Amino acid sequence: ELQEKLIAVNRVSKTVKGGRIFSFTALTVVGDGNGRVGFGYGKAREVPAAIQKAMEKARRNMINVALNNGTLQHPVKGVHTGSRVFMQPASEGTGIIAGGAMRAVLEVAGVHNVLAKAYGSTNPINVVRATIDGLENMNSPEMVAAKRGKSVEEIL
RNA sequence: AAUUGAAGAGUUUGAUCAUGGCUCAGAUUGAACGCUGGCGGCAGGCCUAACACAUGCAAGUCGAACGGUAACAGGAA
Ligand SMILES: [K+]
Ligand SMILES: [K+]
Ligand SMILES: [Mg+2]
Ligand SMILES: [Mg+2]
Repeated sequence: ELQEKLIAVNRVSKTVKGGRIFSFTALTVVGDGNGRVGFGYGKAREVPAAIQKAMEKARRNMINVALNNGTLQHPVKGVHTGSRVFMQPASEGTGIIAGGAMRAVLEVAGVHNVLAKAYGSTNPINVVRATIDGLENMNSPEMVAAKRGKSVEEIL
């Protein structure tokens, strides 16, 4: 049901009296390929435990995306920290034209055709947050019609 | 029918986020070099010395403008 993807594993370190203590971090995303997506970030002493913590957090933090037949509704911009991303709907057969971190998010969410570009910092943790922030704020003609007090047909 | 279009990665720190340069993956060429080399089609071939040039060839034609006859070819001797 849920597609899981491991985006990045990093080794971090803190210093103590006896020397350095290493640990690992894991960044993952989960999604149902139909408009739901979440990301999790886990820390542990061993890689497998870090990944399992991340998968566990991701499943509890999914948001909803209003997709339009495997693509976006309109161009969107997302921002988080140094990361600025841009995404655009594309025609069928285009595929996912996106960088590695944006690709994992877009794919587990069910986006099949999209043109994307990451500006600024490409740190994966912040690119994922910016991507999901762009998808979560995307509007559909339904909600645009509702808030404006108009029918969908007068919108399109 | 004739705008179907947009990917990142490495490297500063014990580790982090940012900033910021450097480096890489692409496409291209009147190319050159190294190794190698079967055939065909279409194109392309002094980018440097507007340096100096042997030899041959690259502009003639008209006798229906004209006086003519060097030919050679006939007509006449
Ligand atoms: K270095
Ligand atoms: K850089
Ligand atoms: Mg930058
Ligand atoms: Mg020349």
